[PDB]
Amino acid sequence: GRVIRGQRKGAGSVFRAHVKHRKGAARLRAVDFAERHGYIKGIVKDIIHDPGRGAPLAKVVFRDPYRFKKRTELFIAAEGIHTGQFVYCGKKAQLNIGNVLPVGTMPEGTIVCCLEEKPGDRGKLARASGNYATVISHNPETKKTRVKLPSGSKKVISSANRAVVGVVAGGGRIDKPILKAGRAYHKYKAKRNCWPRVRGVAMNPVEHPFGGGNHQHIGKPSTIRRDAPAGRKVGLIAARRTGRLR
Amino acid sequence: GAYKYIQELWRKKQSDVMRFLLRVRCWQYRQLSALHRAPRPTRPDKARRLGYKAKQGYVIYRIRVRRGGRKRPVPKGATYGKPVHHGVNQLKFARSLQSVAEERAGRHCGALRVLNSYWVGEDSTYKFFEVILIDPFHKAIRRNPDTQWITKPVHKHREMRGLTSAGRKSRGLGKGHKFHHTIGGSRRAAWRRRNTLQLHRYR
Amino acid sequence: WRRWHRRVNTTQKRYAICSALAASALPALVMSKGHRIEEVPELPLVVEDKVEG
Amino acid sequence: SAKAKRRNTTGTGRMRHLKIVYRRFRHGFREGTTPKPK
Amino acid sequence: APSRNGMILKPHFHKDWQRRVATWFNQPARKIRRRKARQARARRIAPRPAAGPIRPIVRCPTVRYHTKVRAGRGFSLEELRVAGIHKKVARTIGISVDPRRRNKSTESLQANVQRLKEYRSKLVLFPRKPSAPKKGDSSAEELKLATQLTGPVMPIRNVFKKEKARVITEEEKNFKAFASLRMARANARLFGIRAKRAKEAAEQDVE
RNA sequence: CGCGACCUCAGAUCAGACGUGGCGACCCGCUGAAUUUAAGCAUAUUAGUCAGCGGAGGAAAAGAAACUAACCAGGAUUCCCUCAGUAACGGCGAGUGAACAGGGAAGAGCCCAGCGCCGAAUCCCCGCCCCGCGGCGGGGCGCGGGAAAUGUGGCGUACGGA
RNA sequence: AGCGGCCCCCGGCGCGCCGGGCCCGGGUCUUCCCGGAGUCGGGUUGCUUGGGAAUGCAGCCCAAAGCGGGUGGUAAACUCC
RNA sequence: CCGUCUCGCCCGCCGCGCCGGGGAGGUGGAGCACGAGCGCACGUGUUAGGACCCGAAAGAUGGUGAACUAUGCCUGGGCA
RNA sequence: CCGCGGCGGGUGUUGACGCGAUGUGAUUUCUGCCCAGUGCUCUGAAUGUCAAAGUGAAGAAAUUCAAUGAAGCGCGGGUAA
Ligand SMILES: [Mg+2]
Ligand SMILES: [Mg+2]
Ligand SMILES: [Mg+2]
Ligand SMILES: [Mg+2]
Ligand SMILES: [Mg+2]
Ligand SMILES: [Mg+2]
Ligand SMILES: [Mg+2]
Ligand SMILES: [Mg+2]
Ligand SMILES: [Mg+2]
Ligand SMILES: [Mg+2]
Ligand SMILES: [Mg+2]
Ligand SMILES: [Mg+2]
Ligand SMILES: [Mg+2]
Ligand SMILES: [Mg+2]
Ligand SMILES: [Mg+2]
Ligand SMILES: [Mg+2]
Ligand SMILES: [Mg+2]
Ligand SMILES: [Mg+2]
Ligand SMILES: [Mg+2]
Ligand SMILES: [Mg+2]
Ligand SMILES: [Mg+2]
Ligand SMILES: [Mg+2]
Ligand SMILES: [Mg+2]
Ligand SMILES: [Mg+2]
Ligand SMILES: [Mg+2]
Ligand SMILES: [Mg+2]
Ligand SMILES: [Mg+2]
Ligand SMILES: [Mg+2]
Ligand SMILES: [Mg+2]
Ligand SMILES: [Mg+2]
Ligand SMILES: [Mg+2]
Ligand SMILES: [Mg+2]
Ligand SMILES: [Mg+2]
Ligand SMILES: [Mg+2]
Ligand SMILES: [Mg+2]
Ligand SMILES: [Mg+2]
Ligand SMILES: [Mg+2]
Ligand SMILES: [Mg+2]
Repeated sequence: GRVIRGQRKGAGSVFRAHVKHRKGAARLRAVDFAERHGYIKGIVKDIIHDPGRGAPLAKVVFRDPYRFKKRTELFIAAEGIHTGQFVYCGKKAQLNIGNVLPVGTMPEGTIVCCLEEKPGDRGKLARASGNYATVISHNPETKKTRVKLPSGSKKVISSANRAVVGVVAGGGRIDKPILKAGRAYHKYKAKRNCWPRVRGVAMNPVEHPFGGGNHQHIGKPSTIRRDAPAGRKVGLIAARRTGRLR
Repeated sequence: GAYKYIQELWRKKQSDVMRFLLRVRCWQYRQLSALHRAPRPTRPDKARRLGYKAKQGYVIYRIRVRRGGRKRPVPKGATYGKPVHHGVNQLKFARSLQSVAEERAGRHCGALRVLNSYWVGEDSTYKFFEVILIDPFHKAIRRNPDTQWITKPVHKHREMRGLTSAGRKSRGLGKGHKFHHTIGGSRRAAWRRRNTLQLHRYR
Repeated sequence: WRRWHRRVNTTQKRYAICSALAASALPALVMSKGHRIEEVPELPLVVEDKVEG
Repeated sequence: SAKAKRRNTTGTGRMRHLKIVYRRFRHGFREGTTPKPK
Repeated sequence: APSRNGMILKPHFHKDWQRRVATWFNQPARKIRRRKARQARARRIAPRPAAGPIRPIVRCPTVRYHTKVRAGRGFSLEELRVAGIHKKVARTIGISVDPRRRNKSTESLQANVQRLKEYRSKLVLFPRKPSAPKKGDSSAEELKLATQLTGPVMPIRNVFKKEKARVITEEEKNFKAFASLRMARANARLFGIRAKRAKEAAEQDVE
């Protein structure tokens, strides 16, 4: 049997990501003594933007208190950021947009973004075009804090990480239908290579288990168990329901 | 004096003393590299019963070897052939891990000639050893009349041809009814003497 | 390894020697073999021991 | 391929040291001495 | 595809045998090599015995062969402690010594000590320095008559005693041989049961 | 915070030494299949074989018993004849298949650790001189320096030994 | 052809000294000392061999002993050699 | 003569017994009943080996190719 | 998802308006009834069947017999774009 394409995207040869023009990793600022006892001032220098992927970045320049030098950084821009806006950053930080302050101190029901799942890893959650997490509760003993994610799920995070305040700028992107075809083509000429999907019934039976036959039909049930071999795991992966609920 | 009963200490391996000294030394050894030189042998008892005189020339390394069998280096399954020769998981290697350790520490330092090896510690996934190496051309080894047999060019790489005591077990030889099939030189010429036709002149 | 050589028994090798010595004494089986023996005075020709000198 | 060796072996080229070792062997690799000076 | 009546047989040639075939065309040019390396060995040691030092008299095992006497490896250390010879001189005068032999009998110990006493009286021993002997050396007479001994020294020969023709006793007419061989077979098979039923009767007779 | 000492560990275009790659007829160590036979075929056989990989030598390996036999007992290894196409294994089908004894070629045997005794009784290198030095060695001298009591030499090893 | 001749070269081994090195052996009797340890062996899984209730090798866990230990071709105990 | 079944009687002895030995009558055996083999050479016949010569479709180990064509990339060029 | 292998590698300089796996085929218009079957999933001591190990008894022992017994199949609910 020939190797189906799902058993062929895990090589790393032609399905790599186009990382030439990407201006840099949208990290956060690290931890130190100042971000644990006070705050520190940023001087946003421009809003240089990568529509390499579709979310706007931010150039934030900090005064570094160890050597005589100016550390640059990058962030993800919240909604309503100027050009020239004193972004503060720390734990004693006052509460408005652009500032970044720990999770344990902000009150309940505050719309945040770019949370750190662990008390320091420089930003890993809710950073896409137009999403926001909400802080649900707190707990003074055991030092934890609940939060609801934009999926719908909930999760417990220790109340020592950090988060910017405000939603991600770039919302409303899922509208304006791509009525053209090659305008999705110039979208996936960027990041990576998977766009012209060929359905499985059209294929021959040597590269897809569903295919083959005279009539375009499946024969086998599309729903498959998870404890399955690689290359059979092609259909609906696991089911709790399969239908018409709206 | 002591060497008679350091010997009898180093077979209290279940006791609380040696369960401490190994629950320490295996950790110390685990943060080091895979093949490094120690200046003196951890066991002098066992070291002297193999030929380690404490003079100039003799060197002692210390190497780690990972553990387990050997599964066959094929793609996914796909061992083409009859269904006897499908087996990939549960195969077992013929030579021991002790003469793996000897020839890993016998090829990396090619200017030396291996004498023997011994045991030190064990983890879940690691077996440690010690080795003894000899300078062939140093004047102290050279002018000894007893042990200038090494410098002869015959005894190059004793460990690749299988001559150490760790490979002598793998060859399968001795005397008796238990060792029929290595009469002659080895296992091969015990095959060659048999599966040939001696065609005489007159017959 | 074609079988080159042969072996013959012992007591046939000695019977052929006795049957080749018994016919170097007749003056007919020597003339008919081809030699020139018209004049030799005695067929088992025995000469003195000073020829080894 | 026992044919691709004999395209590239020892008996092919010059042997610019082996042919004067095959000559020096038969006198036990003498050095130093000379024929008698006359 | 066998025909009417021939024997069944299994030839062992299904393997590739033409690759490993040992010819023997060497043979009449190796009996000459061994003949030269044996005669140039026989002229290196000019008055010594050519056939190795003398070798002991030993029976043979395995009831098929237990009525012969053949050569051995070397003398033991009882056959040298009794004969009064030190065990590392005997290596230097041509006496084979192996330390791995027992002596469970006596009648071969004696005939070995006697054979040593023969060889010690045949042995011509040269002086170290041909100007000065020892107490036990030999005279300048025998040196001129010293020569080699080709062949195995004091060859081991199987001798048999003889007996003449006796007159038959009146007794041996009444000796039944076969009902004694089949009594010793029955008595040699019933040694455990006969000695066990008597024990069971000694456990039963306490009542 | 000092001068100090053993330990563990690095750097050098430090002094003097070494190994690395080739040939691959014979050799030792691993790895190792399928055609083919069975009138099919999957255990078997083809085979511990070709290919593949790493090491040597003028020869390599083996080797002085944790041995064979139940005899009135032999007595290191290798090599030829023999046992033998035999005891045995095996869809008990096709087929694979040893050794001991006996006669012969060759003949050779040994040392350390431990146990203990002799005042480290031990080596290697640097220095000066004399002899010889196209295989770098011997004797004399070095208040000249280094390694070894985590054990250097002598006697001594299962045939008993001191 | 021939124990025929001549001219060179390197050795094998025999003898004189001149040098240094090493002072060691038997037998008979009294008193002392004497041996190799994650290995033997046991269970198990896998390849193997003519080796068949498992010849060898290798892997995992368990793990010894001094009138003791292994072998003594059918597994198992008690025995004697 | 050996193997095996049926009927039933006497004898032996350092060991006295679940010891040992003997008879008549049918049945199974590649056996005796005054030898016929051993070693060599030649011939046919059946077989195992490449096996009267030529002939496949395939199967396995180990290696060489994206200078044509298939797709993603970098860098440049062209469309009255 | 790759891979003989490790703290290995791509997706990922990524984070649910995001990755990945499928069936239909513009818009307008509608998309019916059936969960018994084959699949899929969830409650499982609500339990019939269920290895090795570790446990008990009888034996001189090798052994033999009993209790207990994970997943999954069985039984019970959900699901037809
Ligand atoms: Mg088509
Ligand atoms: Mg398929
Ligand atoms: Mg249909
Ligand atoms: Mg098969
Ligand atoms: Mg060995
Ligand atoms: Mg026919
Ligand atoms: Mg240098
Ligand atoms: Mg195999
Ligand atoms: Mg077939
Ligand atoms: Mg056919
Ligand atoms: Mg077929
Ligand atoms: Mg075979
Ligand atoms: Mg096989
Ligand atoms: Mg193999
Ligand atoms: Mg090969
Ligand atoms: Mg090489
Ligand atoms: Mg050479
Ligand atoms: Mg050798
Ligand atoms: Mg050897
Ligand atoms: Mg011995
Ligand atoms: Mg033997
Ligand atoms: Mg026969
Ligand atoms: Mg059958
Ligand atoms: Mg024999
Ligand atoms: Mg001889
Ligand atoms: Mg010594
Ligand atoms: Mg000592
Ligand atoms: Mg087999
Ligand atoms: Mg092993
Ligand atoms: Mg038995
Ligand atoms: Mg017994
Ligand atoms: Mg016929
Ligand atoms: Mg033919
Ligand atoms: Mg096939
Ligand atoms: Mg190109
Ligand atoms: Mg493309
Ligand atoms: Mg659909
Ligand atoms: Mg249904």
